[PDB]
Amino acid sequence: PTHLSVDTKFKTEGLCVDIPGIPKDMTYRRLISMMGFKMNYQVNGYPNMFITREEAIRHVRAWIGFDVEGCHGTNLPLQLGFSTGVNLVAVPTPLMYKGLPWNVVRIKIVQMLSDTLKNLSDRVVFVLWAHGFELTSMKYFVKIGPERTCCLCDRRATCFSTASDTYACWHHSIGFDYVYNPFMIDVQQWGFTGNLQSNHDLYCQVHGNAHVASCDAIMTRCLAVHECFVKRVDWTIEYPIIGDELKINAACRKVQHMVVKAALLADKFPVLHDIGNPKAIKCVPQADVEWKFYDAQPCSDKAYKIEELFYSYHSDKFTDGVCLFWNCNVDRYPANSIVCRFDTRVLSNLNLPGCDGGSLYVNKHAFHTPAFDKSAFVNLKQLPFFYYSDSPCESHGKQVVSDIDYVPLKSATCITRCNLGGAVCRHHANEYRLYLDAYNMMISAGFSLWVYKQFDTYNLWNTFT
Ligand SMILES: CCn1cc(NC(=O)C2CCCC2)cn1
Ligand SMILES: [Zn+2]
Ligand SMILES: [Zn+2]
Ligand SMILES: [Zn+2]
Repeated sequence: PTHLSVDTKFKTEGLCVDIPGIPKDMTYRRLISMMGFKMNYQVNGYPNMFITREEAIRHVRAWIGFDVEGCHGTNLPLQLGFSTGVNLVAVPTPLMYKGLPWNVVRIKIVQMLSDTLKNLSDRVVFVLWAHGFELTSMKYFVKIGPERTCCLCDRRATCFSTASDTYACWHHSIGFDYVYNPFMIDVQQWGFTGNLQSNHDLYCQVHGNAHVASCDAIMTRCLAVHECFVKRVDWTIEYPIIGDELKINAACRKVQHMVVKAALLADKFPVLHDIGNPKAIKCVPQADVEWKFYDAQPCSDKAYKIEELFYSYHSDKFTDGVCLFWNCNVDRYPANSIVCRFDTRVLSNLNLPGCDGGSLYVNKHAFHTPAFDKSAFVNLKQLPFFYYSDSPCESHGKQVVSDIDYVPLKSATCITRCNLGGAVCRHHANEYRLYLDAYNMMISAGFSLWVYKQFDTYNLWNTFT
């Protein structure tokens, strides 16, 4: 049980308005044949065009919502809509394109998918709310066959060119005209009552129905993300490394230790309330403080209400000491907090569009995160950049930068004994620059840092006496 059997039943009720008379009894094997595709009894890595919900969740980075609306069907123009916001009009002869024949429409489809997916996935998963026209339009831009590799690299082939008779991945498909061996899933097969808009609108108010195919494509992908990542969560599923995952995660650990150690040194809190990951470890193990942990899994639907996390009778006095919320999304942070909150609006290859303003952050695991809301931080301020270190001023080993290329560091934010004494040493200059790179990496990945209003790095200078 790995792939979806072609002999699995496909429910056809959603298809009968576009395809009247369609048999109630239908398999994927018969549906694919009706779509104009021939599988030829082939055991070459592509057993079915359709995939299971479990296979779709493993390939969420490949998801592209797709919808087709009749403009007027061999005689009528079709409006092809994608969750990228693109609408194309194919004549049989929010970006809205005018009617053009299939031979040019298919070139645009290949360019659009390749640019969207080349840094995300090795494939495309068309996410549908199948009513008929989208399935019967596939033969005009899709070719299938055995699994193949790119003509310029080792990656699996996703495109085909009729001009050259060659195959390419998303990175090398310029000038290609056919989508090759795409995958697809029909959300209607999951058991829903009522139409797409009524189901989507139960969980999301950010995607309206501007009555175009791309709006339906967007809503379909949104509903699928809600079902697979919001109401249902699976953190066991691992996702491949596609970018700066490791550097970002290492930076996150460095920044957390730096900020918490400095808050404890500057304000000397007798107790720290660490709220979040039930598997968390003390980020500052040498700190004198009474460290208390509170279990809260990452919220994927709405941000936690602070009244439910803190109230209903723990140290009980969360007002004593400091509260640490490291990626623990709450509606309104208490004034005595240290906070790391992912900004869902960030544009990156790790952050995928999500449900109801939320985003799907995929870094080793998939985490649907509720919409970023500035009002959650009303009791705090933005945490400014600083580097603090009490370690001895001593270089050690071969230096990365040569003596002639090295410039001594000058910075008001290098909080060290050497900078207090008027001249930053080589070791602290190296560590400052490495820390600044890690910090910038974390910020640019979408993380935002917030702190209690009394936080002042001026209080760190007296820890050198
Ligand atoms: C032009 C100024 N300047 C930057 C550095 N950079 C470095 O030493 C980094 C930090 C340790 C690894 C390499 C030296 N000098
Ligand atoms: Zn390639
Ligand atoms: Zn939505
Ligand atoms: Zn130093």
